[PDB]
Amino acid sequence: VSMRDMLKAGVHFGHQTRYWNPKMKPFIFGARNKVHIINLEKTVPMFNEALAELNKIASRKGKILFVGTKRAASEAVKDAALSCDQFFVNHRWLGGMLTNWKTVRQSIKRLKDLETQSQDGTFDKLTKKEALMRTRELEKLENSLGGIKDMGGLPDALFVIDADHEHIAIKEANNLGIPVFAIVDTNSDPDGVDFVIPGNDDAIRAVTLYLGAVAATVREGRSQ
Amino acid sequence: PRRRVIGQRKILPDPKFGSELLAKFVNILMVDGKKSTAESIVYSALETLAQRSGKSELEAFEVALENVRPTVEVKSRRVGGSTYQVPVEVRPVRRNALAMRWIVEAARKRGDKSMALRLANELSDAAENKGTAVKKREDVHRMAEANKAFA
Amino acid sequence: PRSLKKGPFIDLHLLKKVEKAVESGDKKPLRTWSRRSTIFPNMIGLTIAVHNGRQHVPVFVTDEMVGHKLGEFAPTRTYRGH
Amino acid sequence: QRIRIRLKAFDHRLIDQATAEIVETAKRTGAQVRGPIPLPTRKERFTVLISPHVNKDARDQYEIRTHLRLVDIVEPTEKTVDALMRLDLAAGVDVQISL
Amino acid sequence: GQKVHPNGIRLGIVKPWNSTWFANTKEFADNLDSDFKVRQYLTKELAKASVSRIVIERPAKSIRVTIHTARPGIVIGKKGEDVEKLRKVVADIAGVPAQINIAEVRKPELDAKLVADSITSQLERRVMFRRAMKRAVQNAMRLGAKGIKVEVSGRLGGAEIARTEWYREGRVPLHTLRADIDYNTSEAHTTYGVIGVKVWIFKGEILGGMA
Amino acid sequence: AKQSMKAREVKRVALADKYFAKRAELKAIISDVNASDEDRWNAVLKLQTLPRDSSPSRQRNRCRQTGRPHGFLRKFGLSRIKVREAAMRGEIPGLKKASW
Amino acid sequence: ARIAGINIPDHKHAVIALTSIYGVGKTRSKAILAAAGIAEDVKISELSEGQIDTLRDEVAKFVVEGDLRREISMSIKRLMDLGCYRGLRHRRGLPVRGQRTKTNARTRKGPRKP
Amino acid sequence: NQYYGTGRRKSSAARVFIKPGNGKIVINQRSLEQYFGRETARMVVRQPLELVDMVEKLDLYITVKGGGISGQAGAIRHGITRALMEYDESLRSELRKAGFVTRDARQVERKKVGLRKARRRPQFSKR
RNA sequence: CCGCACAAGCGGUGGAGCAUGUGGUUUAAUUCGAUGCAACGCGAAGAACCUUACCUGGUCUUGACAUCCACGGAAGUUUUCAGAGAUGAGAAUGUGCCUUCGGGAACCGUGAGACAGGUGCUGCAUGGCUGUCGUCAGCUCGUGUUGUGAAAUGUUGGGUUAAGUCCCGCAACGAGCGCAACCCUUAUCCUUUGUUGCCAGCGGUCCGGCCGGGAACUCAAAGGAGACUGCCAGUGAUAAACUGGAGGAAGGUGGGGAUGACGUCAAGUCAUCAUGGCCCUUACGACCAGGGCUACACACGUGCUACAAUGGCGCAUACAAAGAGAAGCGACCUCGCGAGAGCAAGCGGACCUCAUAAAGUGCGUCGUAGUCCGGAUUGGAGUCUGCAACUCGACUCCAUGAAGUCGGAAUCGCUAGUAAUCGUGGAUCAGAAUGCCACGGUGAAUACGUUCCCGG
Ligand SMILES: [Mg+2]
Ligand SMILES: [Mg+2]
Ligand SMILES: [Mg+2]
Ligand SMILES: [Mg+2]
Ligand SMILES: [Mg+2]
Ligand SMILES: [Mg+2]
Ligand SMILES: [Mg+2]
Ligand SMILES: [Mg+2]
Ligand SMILES: [Mg+2]
Ligand SMILES: [Mg+2]
Ligand SMILES: [Mg+2]
Ligand SMILES: [Mg+2]
Ligand SMILES: [Mg+2]
Ligand SMILES: [Mg+2]
Ligand SMILES: [Mg+2]
Ligand SMILES: [Mg+2]
Ligand SMILES: [Mg+2]
Ligand SMILES: [Mg+2]
Ligand SMILES: [Mg+2]
Ligand SMILES: [Mg+2]
Ligand SMILES: [Mg+2]
Ligand SMILES: [Mg+2]
Ligand SMILES: [Zn+2]
Repeated sequence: VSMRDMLKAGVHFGHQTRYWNPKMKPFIFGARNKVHIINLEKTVPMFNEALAELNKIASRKGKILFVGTKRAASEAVKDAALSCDQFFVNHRWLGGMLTNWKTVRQSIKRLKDLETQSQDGTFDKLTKKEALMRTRELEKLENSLGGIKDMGGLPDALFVIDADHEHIAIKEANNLGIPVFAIVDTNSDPDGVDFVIPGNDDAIRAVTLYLGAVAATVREGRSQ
Repeated sequence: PRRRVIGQRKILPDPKFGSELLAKFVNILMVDGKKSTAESIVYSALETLAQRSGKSELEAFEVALENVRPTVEVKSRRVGGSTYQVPVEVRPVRRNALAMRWIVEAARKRGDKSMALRLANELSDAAENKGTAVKKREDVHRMAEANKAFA
Repeated sequence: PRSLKKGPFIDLHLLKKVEKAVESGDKKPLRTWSRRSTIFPNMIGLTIAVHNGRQHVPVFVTDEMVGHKLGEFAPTRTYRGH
Repeated sequence: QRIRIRLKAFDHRLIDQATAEIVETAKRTGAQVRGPIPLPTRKERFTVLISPHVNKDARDQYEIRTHLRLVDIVEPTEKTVDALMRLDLAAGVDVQISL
Repeated sequence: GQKVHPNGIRLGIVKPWNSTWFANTKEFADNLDSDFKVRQYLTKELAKASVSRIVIERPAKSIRVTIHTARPGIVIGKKGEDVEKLRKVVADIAGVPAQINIAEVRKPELDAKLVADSITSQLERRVMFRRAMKRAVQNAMRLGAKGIKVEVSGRLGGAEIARTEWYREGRVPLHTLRADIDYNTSEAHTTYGVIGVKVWIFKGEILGGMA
Repeated sequence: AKQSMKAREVKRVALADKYFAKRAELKAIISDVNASDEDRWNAVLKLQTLPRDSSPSRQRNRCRQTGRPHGFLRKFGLSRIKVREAAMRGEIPGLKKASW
Repeated sequence: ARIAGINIPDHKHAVIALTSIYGVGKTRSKAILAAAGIAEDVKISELSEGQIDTLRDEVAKFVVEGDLRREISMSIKRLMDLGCYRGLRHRRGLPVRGQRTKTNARTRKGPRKP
Repeated sequence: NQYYGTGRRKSSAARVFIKPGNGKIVINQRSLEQYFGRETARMVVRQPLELVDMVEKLDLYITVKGGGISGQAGAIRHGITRALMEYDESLRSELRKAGFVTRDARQVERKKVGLRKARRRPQFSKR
């Protein structure tokens, strides 16, 4: 992504000067209208160097977890993961999604069992109310673990939108040593992101730019 | 009824007079589910109410009802912390129901050698504002108005 | 009450004893556990002890007593008030 | 001139299996079977205390539902009653063949 | 907090009876009296043959009793000569020509009777009850169960007080009628007294009634 | 209960059994009209001489399994107690808890 | 009227008026009436001597009034002096037909005591 | 053509013959009026026919054993309504808003253990 | 925040009579346990004998019941005397069977000890079973995270639900035992099915579905469909849900059951049984007869019937369901006022019988009274069952006609087919229901509310 490509999308935009985090000073161009302005001169090379690492991970058969819980951007992140055959979390992050992997696997098994059971049959054997209740549970599990049913094991890389909002995920990752790739607004604490991208995390246009560029490079890394 | 407000079930009207207020009235006169003997009494009373007490029986029924139905009530609660004789006003359905109660037991306290005779006689005397349950209706407006000092 | 068709009930050992007594003239007041049997015109001028649970109680049977059973003369309970 | 086969049992399952078997057997002899007639099942109720001592109020209620069926053949031919004597059934069922 | 016999309620639903003959009232009491007596005689006899289930069904002209055990050859002895003599003693104790037959059990640690009685036997061996019931549940769940519960009550290890305890593992849904819950009870006569043992095994759900 | 009672009952049954014919015919004689009015008399006399514990009314239903008189269920011939466990285990065929 | 009795029948239906006679219940009453063949609804009024005589004669057929009380009195009396058990209970004024002396025997017992 | 009443109710029993071209009611081979000694019964049964005002357009012949008077009356009322719908198919809404196809299931209660009556508890004495 | 907790109501209880339990006292003994809620129509689903364990007395000692050893006898039947019977005392009759001839089976008796026997003690030694809190919604764990750790979190908050029910918030995520639901039954429609059930349309009828005849309807019972907040609108974070509407037999877990978490009270039961331990053993064991449990100055609880014209009585006349039955249910006919009897049909029962529902309805009657209300109590005489109705049964008939005229303080139960009233059946049982458990008929009032009451 080129600085012009970002700037038109508005990547330079930030939170209010009232709400910023201390470690973000190096990445901040300045202030206008009491608004923090992010410096694309740092943003572009760091994003490119992160894309290099993401391409490397995906080119060694890496499993990638796209992470974002914004109600606006949930579907964008889900489609972003689907466009590169990867795994995602688009609904509220659940504590222990990575650290409590065994429980998630048991929940994955129940979701797999319910979908297999409906195809196999025995719903007719169940009472119509009972069969409907089983369908409701299957729908709820599909809404929740739709992205990670096929992750199989712990992912090899994480992509995070608004790292401050998803702070539990990054704490878990660091506890596991799983690398964190994150779009970091001025209000976030950048310590947990090993490849940090400072940029707007709310705006739909810039978020979609991040996701599309990452997914293009991930498909490229897969293709070899 | 701490969770739902429940009252009377939806009554069905007395067929031969098409109205339900009389159906409620006989549900007041009922004793041990013996509808038949009850409604017999209400009819045998409204008849001679019509004759010896001026015509239009289905109508004089309620004109007496008005002469006996009270307006002021008292629901003495611990609204101020203890027993205090508080005057209040109660919605009309409870009002006409209690009016029915007042007239019916008043009927049960006249004897008159016949039950329908008692009912008719007292209901007429009510339509004249000179009777038995009307005495305590004036008395209920004495009692609901006697200790209105503090609610 | 006993049905008329069956007739008055008496146990045979009382029959033996009373007929022996009558043929044998006045005899010792005979002893019995049978409150059941009824009084007959035979047992007249006799006296007889019936076993109340505590002890046998003598009764000089007379005529108007006929028909009634023995047990109506041996009160099987004691009481004097409080 | 008739052969009435009245069956009693304890579960509709076995009673109906037996009826099916016997009527198809009638169809083996070309009989004139009456398709099985369910009759009122009887319910023996039993209310019984459970606490050995003191608690009469505590109780339990069991019940025997004896199911009943009626089958008939209107033309008694030997070729029927032979197989009608070749019948094997579960111990749960009671049969009443009556000319 | 007293429960209800988990076997009884699931009768007809998923649990068949242990006696399937039919009769009228005239011959009813004595009928179950007879089959009770044969049950008792048998349970005295084959105590070493790991017997679990015993069902009496009586055809109109004969009676036939069936045995589910884990020690088939034991019951059969040789040429069923012990089986044949049992057939004789039952035919006379039932006063009807009998015909006994056995249907062994494959998962002896997976039915409630065998495990409960093994427990109570080891209890008579004065082994430690705790490790005992633990081995029980371990073998059970290991073998492929879905739930096991054991409960031992009364004067544990000879304690001068009745320390009733229990253990649960897996899943045992007691309020779900359609659930396959095998359940049984047995008893140990210690020097110090008598101690009760209850056992539940849940092999999962079945769908579609008794069939 | 006390096996004395169980044996007492079985003996009562044996008695009231063997004497059945004599009881029946003497019953006939006493009941029927046209008796000689002493044939009836001597008949009631000879009757009361028979073993007192030969009247069937002397018998008392007793739980066969536990020898208890109360709680008897004529249909199963058991106490109200023994029938319960006998059911829950599944011996009484077709028996089950009702709900209706 | 007198009707050969100390008591006088009330002015009511004949069956009610004649039940006033002691020892005469309803069955006995209508037995008298049909025995005289007199209707049921007549009062002691509207019934001249021509029928009163018939009534008196037909009722004199049954022991009534003073004679009856004496008879029952003698029954009870000889019961007591028989020394018979029920005669005893009559002397002690308690129920004689096998009721409860534990509780609620007050009918014969009478009023209450602490 | 043929339009029938046949009413059971809480295990009541009654049979009825409805037919266009004349209006009359006869019960149990007895005339309607002399049978249902309580008029309210003749009312509750005539109510659906009077509501549609077809009283004199089709006659009924009933005969009733099983159930009590009021139950039988309700049963034959519901049966009349069944038949009216059976007949014109047009009276669905009118009749339902009259509340006649309700088919109430208000039954008696299985008398429950330790209770004087079903839903009636013995008079326990605190004191 | 909940609960028939209060309020709102209906009906009671507390007064009377009686039935039943209990405690007290008496007794020869008045068997034993059950003791606030959660004992007191409780164990007992049924004490005349029996039961029965309790008293008086009569008895017995390897024994009433079991195994062993012997020794003898068929086994038995019928019959006599004494006795109150237990029992003794007999006399006759039979004296058999498999036997390879010894015996065995068979019982029966005698002896012999090993032994039986105990409703004797301890539910504070126990198992089992059960109540209770409470059908209350809770109770926990794995894993994770946090903390040095004890631990916390989950499970809290925001809502919402009958519900730890659901939803969002939420380092928790999941789960388990619960809740729910799978089970029964009930309310609507579809399957064969027509018998002993049915009778629409057909023919006859004696008018009786009775009889041809029908298979439709009712049913009967198998299998099924059906309701899901599914639909619309509102409300609400759009969340969950809630309100309303539509449709529909059925609407918001449709109704009612069954179903009782972890635990709580050394709760109850050693007299159901089982059982540690102690205690009895010519006796705390065993047998018989009679007696008691049914006792009268009392007290307490539970009930029944009442006190009346919404009534009583007569007359007619209606109007159900669910059951039971072969030492049984027992029709019809006769007899009896009746309780009943005789005769004897049918029925192991969709067939026959119990067994004709009562309240209702129609007419007349009574005129407000201790009454034609009430029926207690006594008198007299019967009936049935049962060896046997004195103690101490049920029922009929005649006669008698108490107290009672709505019941202090106090208190109870009930939210719909409920309450209240009316009958019906059953278990137990020779007989002995006002109890218990079911069945239907008729069929209400009221619930503003959560201030309080109590409890949670
Ligand atoms: Mg229970
Ligand atoms: Mg014993
Ligand atoms: Mg008896
Ligand atoms: Mg009389
Ligand atoms: Mg109130
Ligand atoms: Mg009282
Ligand atoms: Mg006692
Ligand atoms: Mg004791
Ligand atoms: Mg009770
Ligand atoms: Mg005795
Ligand atoms: Mg205890
Ligand atoms: Mg909350
Ligand atoms: Mg949470
Ligand atoms: Mg549930
Ligand atoms: Mg539903
Ligand atoms: Mg709706
Ligand atoms: Mg204790
Ligand atoms: Mg105790
Ligand atoms: Mg007693
Ligand atoms: Mg039957
Ligand atoms: Mg009277
Ligand atoms: Mg009812
Ligand atoms: Zn941001």
